[PDB]
Amino acid sequence: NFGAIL
Repeated sequence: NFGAIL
C-alpha cells in the first residue's frame, strides 16, 4: 500500500 485505504 502506497495510497489511502478507508
